[PDB]
Amino acid sequence: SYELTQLPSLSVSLGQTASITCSGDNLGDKFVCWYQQKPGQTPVLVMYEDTKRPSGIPERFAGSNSGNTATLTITGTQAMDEADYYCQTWDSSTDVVFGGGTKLTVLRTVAAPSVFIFPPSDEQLKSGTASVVCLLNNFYPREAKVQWKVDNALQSGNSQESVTEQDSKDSTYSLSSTLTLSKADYEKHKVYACEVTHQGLSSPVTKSFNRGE
Amino acid sequence: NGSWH
Amino acid sequence: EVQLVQSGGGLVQPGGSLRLSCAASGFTFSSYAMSWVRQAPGKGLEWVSAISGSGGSTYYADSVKGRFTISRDNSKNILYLQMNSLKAEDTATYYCARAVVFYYSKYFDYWSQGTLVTVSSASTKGPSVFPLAPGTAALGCLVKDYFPEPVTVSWNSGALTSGVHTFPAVLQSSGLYSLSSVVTVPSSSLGTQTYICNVNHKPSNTKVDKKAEPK
Repeated sequence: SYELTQLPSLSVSLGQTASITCSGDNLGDKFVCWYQQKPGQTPVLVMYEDTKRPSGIPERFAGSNSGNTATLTITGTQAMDEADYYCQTWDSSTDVVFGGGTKLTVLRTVAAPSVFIFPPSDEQLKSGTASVVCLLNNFYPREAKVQWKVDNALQSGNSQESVTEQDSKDSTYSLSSTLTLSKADYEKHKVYACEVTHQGLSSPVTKSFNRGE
Repeated sequence: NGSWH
Repeated sequence: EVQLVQSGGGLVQPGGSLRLSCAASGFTFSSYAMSWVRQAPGKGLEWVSAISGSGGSTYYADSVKGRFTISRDNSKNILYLQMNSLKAEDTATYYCARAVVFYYSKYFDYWSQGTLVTVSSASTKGPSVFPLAPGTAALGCLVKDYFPEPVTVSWNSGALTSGVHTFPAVLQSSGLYSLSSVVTVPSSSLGTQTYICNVNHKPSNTKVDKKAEPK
């Protein structure tokens, strides 16, 4: 089976040139097209027949296919270009074949998160579970650490988190962490806190609330 | 013209 | 304008059957080969099947050959994908796409919105929606205990988009999903502006609106 090779990730400074590569043995002898897929969105054709731009695609996008590699270059990379890029061609062994995709990350200045804590709602508490949520908003880079403390006791095994993909306007990330407790355990303690460590913070930031205040 | 071939 | 609107999707048990359809407009449907492409959660694009303009020839990836059937109705401008003997490996977002072929050059110039097909023996469950409430303030909704994915979340029926972050769902220890959607607003707008999250869980036909307000 014929295979197309793409690096899974590529990082580019804002306003700089991204060169997304797609390699294959007979690549220069085949016609390659490119798709841009933003997170949770439908793929969009951005380049076809190696070098042709569909109408509406910015001139900053350029294609080439020479030798063993097809390349999609993007000049003056913008936050709006953050996406996964897939190359695609045809071969007798597989019919339509796609590369594995390359996630384009835009490098920007460090931005500290804005931290918010949310108590569980009374509607949820009645059902026997408490979800406590910590939001880390609009930070950069992606690496961040969230620690939950209940009456100053570090928690483990009862939290899950997820992170958005890079923002299409400011290139930051956001993170939501949920601490799950039984209503009985929630009612046994007073101080609920989430402690955040990030490069943009000179010291960890703690946001907290007292149950019943 | 419509063929996939 | 070219339009491709997909129907079908959701939960199906292993060994089960599900039919997707794709309604087309804004072009001479019979002049184009059409295709199905899929993407497993967090994975890459994979071509599934194609059908020539006339419907005379059909093609399938090795992974689905013998289990799927692609067909089209050129009078009604509809493409169909009948999927049988479904496996957990078929769980994916499926897209229908218009293909331009010159066999050397094959590409997809227009794509439908995707539909998520989840192959699982677990029960469908609708979500409960809980408010998230406490310069800048954050508010939100916690969309909890639903299955399968996905849910769609909007704020104020789509009128509020700036500063919104709808997170990827997490799969909980219960085997149910939970997701949060937040928005940052001026703290002083909390007394006079209404902030409502609109949640749609199409697999269970459940729609929920929830006001996010301080206690």
